Amino acid sequence: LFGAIAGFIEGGWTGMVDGWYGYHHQNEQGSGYAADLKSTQNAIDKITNKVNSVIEKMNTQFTAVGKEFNHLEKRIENLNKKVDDGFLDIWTYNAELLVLLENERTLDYHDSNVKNLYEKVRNQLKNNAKEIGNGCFEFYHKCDNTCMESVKNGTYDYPKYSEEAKLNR
Amino acid sequence: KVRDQEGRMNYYWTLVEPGDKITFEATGNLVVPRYAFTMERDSGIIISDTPVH
Repeated sequence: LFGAIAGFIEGGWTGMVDGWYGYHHQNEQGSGYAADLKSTQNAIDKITNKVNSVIEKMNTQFTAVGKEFNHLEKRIENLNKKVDDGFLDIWTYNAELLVLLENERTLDYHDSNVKNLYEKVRNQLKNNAKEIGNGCFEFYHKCDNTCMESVKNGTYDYPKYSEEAKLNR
Repeated sequence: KVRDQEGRMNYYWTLVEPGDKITFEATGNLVVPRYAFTMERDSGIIISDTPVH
């Protein structure tokens, strides 16, 4: 558990309907939401591969389960019943445990994605921004939509705004 | 007495391979075949009341 979903980020955004993770920006030009495309696409691909791995690993051949025995073959009938009951119990156990473990893994993966996005933004902004605490960064320098697109993409220019941020800090 | 019968009738079956022959001999008490079934094996028997569509 990486401590972001229900951690320093206290809740989800219902207004963000276009992706799993992302950003909410507030500048003079206006507020808005925008999902991070790279992380969301990677997560979708990986989860799709997980679901496909679960599904297309449970292929079997043609089998007839029911067999019928007369009253002088009660032992063979009981043996058949034991075989079917054992297989049933084993497969029920496997299915339940698989779902239970993979659900934890998926939730932890989403926590890790949110945490990694937050840390990536933090490590590019450096001291040009102040960490409020709710997963939010307040800029020391006024910066427009080009700035926000750069920080979303991963191409933020620290030296371009370093001198401006030093005065306001 | 079941089905108003005091005697019985045992039913037997066998499979005859290609090029093989089945021979019947009897002084009595024989219920002879009249129709035989040519079959090529191979997928189960399901007991259900469900209609077939």
